[PDB]
Amino acid sequence: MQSNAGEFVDLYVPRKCSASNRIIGAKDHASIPMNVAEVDKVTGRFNGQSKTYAICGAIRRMGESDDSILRLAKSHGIVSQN
Amino acid sequence: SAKIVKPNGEKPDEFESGISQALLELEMNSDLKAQLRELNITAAKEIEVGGGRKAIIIFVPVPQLKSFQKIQVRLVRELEKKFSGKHVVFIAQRRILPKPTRKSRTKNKQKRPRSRTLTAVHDAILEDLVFPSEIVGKRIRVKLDGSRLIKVHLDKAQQNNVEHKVETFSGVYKKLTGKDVNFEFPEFQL
Amino acid sequence: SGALDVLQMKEEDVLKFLAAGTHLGGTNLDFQMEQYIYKRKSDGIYIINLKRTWEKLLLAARAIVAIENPADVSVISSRNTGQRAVLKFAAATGATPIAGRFTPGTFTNQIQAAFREPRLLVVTDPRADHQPLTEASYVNLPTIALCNTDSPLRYVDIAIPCNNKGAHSVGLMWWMLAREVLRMRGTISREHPWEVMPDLYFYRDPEE
Amino acid sequence: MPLAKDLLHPSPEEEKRKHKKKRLVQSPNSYFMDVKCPGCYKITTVFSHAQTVVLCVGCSTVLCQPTGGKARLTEGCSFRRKQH
Amino acid sequence: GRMHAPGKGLSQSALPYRRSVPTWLKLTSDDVKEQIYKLAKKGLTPSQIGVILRDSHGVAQVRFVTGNKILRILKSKGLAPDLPEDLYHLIKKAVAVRKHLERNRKDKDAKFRLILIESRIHRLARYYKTKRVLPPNWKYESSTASALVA
Amino acid sequence: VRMNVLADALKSINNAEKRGKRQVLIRPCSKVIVRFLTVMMKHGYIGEFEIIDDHRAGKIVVNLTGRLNKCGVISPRFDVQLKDLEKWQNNLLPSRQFGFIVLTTSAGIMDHEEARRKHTGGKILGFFF
RNA sequence: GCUGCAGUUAAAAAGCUCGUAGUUGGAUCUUGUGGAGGGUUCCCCGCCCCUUGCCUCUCGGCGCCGGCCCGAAGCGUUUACUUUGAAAAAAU
Repeated sequence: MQSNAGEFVDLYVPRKCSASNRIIGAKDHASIPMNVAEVDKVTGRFNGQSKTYAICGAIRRMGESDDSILRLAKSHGIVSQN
Repeated sequence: SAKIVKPNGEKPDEFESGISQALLELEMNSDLKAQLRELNITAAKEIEVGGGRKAIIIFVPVPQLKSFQKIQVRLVRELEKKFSGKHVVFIAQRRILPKPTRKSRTKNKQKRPRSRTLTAVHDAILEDLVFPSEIVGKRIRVKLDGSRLIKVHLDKAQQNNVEHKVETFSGVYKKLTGKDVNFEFPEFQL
Repeated sequence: SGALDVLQMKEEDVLKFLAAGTHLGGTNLDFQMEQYIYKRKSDGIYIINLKRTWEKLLLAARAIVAIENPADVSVISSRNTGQRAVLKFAAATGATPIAGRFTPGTFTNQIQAAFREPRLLVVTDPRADHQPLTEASYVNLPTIALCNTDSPLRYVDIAIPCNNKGAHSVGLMWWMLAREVLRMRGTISREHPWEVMPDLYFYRDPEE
Repeated sequence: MPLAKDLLHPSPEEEKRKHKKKRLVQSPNSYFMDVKCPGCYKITTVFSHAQTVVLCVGCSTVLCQPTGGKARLTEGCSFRRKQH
Repeated sequence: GRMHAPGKGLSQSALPYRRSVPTWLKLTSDDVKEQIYKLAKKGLTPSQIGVILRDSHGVAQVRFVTGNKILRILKSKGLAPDLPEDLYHLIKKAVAVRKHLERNRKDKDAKFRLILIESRIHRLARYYKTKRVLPPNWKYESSTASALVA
Repeated sequence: VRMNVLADALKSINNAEKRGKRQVLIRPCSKVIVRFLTVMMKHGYIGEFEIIDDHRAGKIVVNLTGRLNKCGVISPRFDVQLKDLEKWQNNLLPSRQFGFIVLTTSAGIMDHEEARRKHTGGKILGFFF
């Protein structure tokens, strides 16, 4: 957040979950980052740079996260036509 | 005639006169005259597309529009070859009115019918361009720039009648209204 | 799948899926399990798609790879069928098994001597191991498990469908899970027969 | 609901098995039929939910029996729709 | 929902989007008119008329093969009735109730239901009579009910 | 009945956004709802929206994001005279800095920030933030 | 408690329905382009049919070379609403 100078304030800028577009607080212990491993996709062997996600507790606790994690990987890979 | 068959539209004009002459000639010819019955136009116009091609427009008096819809395909086929290298479509001309609720002055002349309104005419124009599909659905989408794109779901029969006219029909509507339209064939037919 | 046919399901594995009856799935359904099913028979039994099983296997396994420590991907199962299977899993691949009764408070205490902080979980059957799932949402653990048609989804991030009512469906699936993580991380890769088989991930089955 | 489902484009009959005024466009669930029965040799056209006795000009004088729904035919034959 | 019962319900007719002919059909506008005029002679009222066309003849409805409704066609002739059938059917019912009520004075249920159907006449009358479809002096009474239904 | 159409509309998109959705169905489509959502789209609280057409009155479908917190209606429709304005916007907005009271004027439907630059009062409809 | 209350159990929805006054009431009847003021389309003249809707004219000015053109005169079916003026004793 900006000021007169454009100087940035706020002690931490919180992170905003992928499929809910809302922000998770300092205490919120049902919110998970989930690391998918990429592969080279020529031999199907692990190669470094991961795809990382974040999900909030609200969609987790109702049981909607399973669709969100699927759709996120469906707009990328690995998922073709499921 | 061949020059005074375009009233309220200005009788002299080269291209429009050259249409009328050979048009009425076909109707007078004995080759087809058992479904052609000496109708006349009221104007005509030629308008392009971004496909790099021209297409001709035929206006009618509009009570006579109904009779054109009878033959409409045989006639258009013959004139597709006779005037070749351009696409051919019929359309109708209305005397659209400003509102008395105010876009031009009223004098308590008459009510203003709601078939003589603006919006009903722009709906009726679309009905003629793709008349052989007999429009199944209409949908619209609105853009973030405040533009609008008008989807039209057509019948899944009579496809190839309109499939080589599919883009060139869209360019017609642009010139008459000022709007952008797209034509689609749907997932499923009921 | 992703890569064109060097990750996609082979003709071989299809026989194993059908011989272990994984395709079959129970009578009762959930509204989160509707898409995974294709259809019903003429009888009460609903046939899980095997293509849809296969895609979920991969990113599940790829997440088990994505951690840089294989000693803190804590697997859990408490059903008798899922005891022998998990024991070989976490013996072969570096992982931590928690076999039998969970003994609650082991993801939230500072006094218990079985206290652990893992990152992932891999659970068999939500409705036998509901306890670790509830405690996972107090300390931010990603979660994976094996769902059936009638098993509800809640405090799980990804499912791996299976028949799993106590069958060869169980041990086969845990074997396949351990096979994939080695194709990406390990040197077992070649994708032509591995020495270890699914004939010892199957149930103890009281002998003569 | 999975709480993310599409509503723009529905399935052909897995989201058009719904009530007819709860669909995106309202459709009838009725149809016509071009009938030619073999006791009144004429090409008759009849609505599916007859609501009334349809008469015959031949030897017969009845073609339908109205019920609470679709009217059953006495001995009739030849079902068309056609198209709608 | 319902205006003198507590109920709620759907059974409404639903028309297609289309509205061509559609193609398959006959009896030009003019043919449909003479087909109608015969029916009104026989005492078939506008609701019945459209049914007897729709069930056994090639029409979908008589509003897409004509530019007018069924009633306006009859009205242009001058052969329309002097009160709508809707009003008539209300009054037609309530006379038999009053007969049964005179024959049996212990049917309080019938007496109750009469209050509803009675009040429903007066409400309907106050639509037409403000719109200059009835004389502004006409009223509903026992006497006027007897004569107007006959 | 359905006395006020716009008032029944906003509660759906309010309820839907809370549960976590991104497509809705709102009926029966008034022109008033269209120009409302147009202004609400420019600022960026919702995405592009599709108007289905029926002869009855139409139906509208919307694509939305979590940026919206709540849009409410204010009924019945009171007048504002550009000195009453400051009193309204204090009660109805979380902050001076952002939030947008909507209204209609003879110069068309718009936010309050625009109306102040045209010197036009008018009738207030709803709000959002 | 209009802004701003409450009525399952704490004080509290007429036993139930009909019904006039009162209050409240669905959808639907116009958009793009050069100049000017502000961006990179969009918000005082005009253009597609409309553009402050018309005429009819005649009396008293402005024109141009008897003849011709355009301001003022009736008004756009009626109101609410909103915006600008006028007119508002002092003291407080």
